[PDB]
Amino acid sequence: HKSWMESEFRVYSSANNCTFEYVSQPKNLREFVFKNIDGYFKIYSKHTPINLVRDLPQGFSALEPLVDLPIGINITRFQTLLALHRGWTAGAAAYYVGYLQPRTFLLKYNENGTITDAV
Amino acid sequence: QCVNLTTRTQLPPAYTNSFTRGVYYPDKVFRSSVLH
Amino acid sequence: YFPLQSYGFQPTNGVGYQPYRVVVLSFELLHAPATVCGPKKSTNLVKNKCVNFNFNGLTGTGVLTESNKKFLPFQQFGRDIADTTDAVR
Ligand SMILES: *[C@@H]1O[C@H](CO)[C@@H](O)[C@H](O)[C@H]1NC(C)=O
Ligand SMILES: *[C@@H]1O[C@H](CO)[C@@H](O)[C@H](O)[C@H]1NC(C)=O
Ligand SMILES: *[C@@H]1O[C@H](CO)[C@@H](O)[C@H](O)[C@H]1NC(C)=O
Repeated sequence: HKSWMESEFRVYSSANNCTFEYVSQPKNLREFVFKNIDGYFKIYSKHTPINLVRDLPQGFSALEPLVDLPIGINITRFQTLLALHRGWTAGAAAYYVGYLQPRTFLLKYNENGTITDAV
Repeated sequence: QCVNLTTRTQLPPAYTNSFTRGVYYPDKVFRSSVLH
Repeated sequence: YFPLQSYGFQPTNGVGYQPYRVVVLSFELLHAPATVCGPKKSTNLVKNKCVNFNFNGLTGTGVLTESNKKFLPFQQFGRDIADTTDAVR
């Protein structure tokens, strides 16, 4: 209108059959790794203070655990959703997707147990 | 169906490359001065 | 007929004809990956003697001397090059 209020909610029209519910509270290098193993849906993240323009920077960083959901959803696909400001206005963003594969790595733990290099 | 936005120019997506990426702690275990 | 008839509970009847609240519970085991477990009780924290311990399901025996190393604040274990548990939070 100086405030930011959300009006139109186009995700789904509605539902009947709800089985689980959770509630909480919600420049950037936010590096996420999602996992779904034996129903247990583990996610890792790293929030890093970058300041640059474009395509993926180099550099290394370990990832920390966040949450384990003992759900039993067999997730076969996904998608990303954003929000728009107002005829529409999206923004200008970068976000990368690459599927992981069952590889094998060698890790270099230091005395601090920080992973300082892997090959 | 539903209503959807138009005038959405689908520009063909492009590829990039990773650089030392996918390095996360595989488990909840501390180690020190080792290789695993 | 009418399928629904009313109850005639009266206070001055026999205890049989007086009402009883029936709470049925049907729970599942070994299926539908769980979020409700059974209850649990604790014991104390003893150190510096040759004792048995059980932390986070990990079983072992030995002397629980004070530790001198700090880990990352999510890690629970601490292990050597020979892959034997020798530290725990
Ligand atoms: C979900 O709800 C619909 C009614 O909206 C119902 O017809 C369908 O059987 C339900 N499915 C399950 C798995 O309960
Ligand atoms: C996944 O598949 C199993 C076996 O068919 C089923 O029991 C389970 O409900 C499914 N989970 C979901 C919601 O994807
Ligand atoms: C972790 O790093 C700090 C700073 O170098 C150091 O003082 C501390 O001794 C280290 N801890 C371990 C377990 O090596």
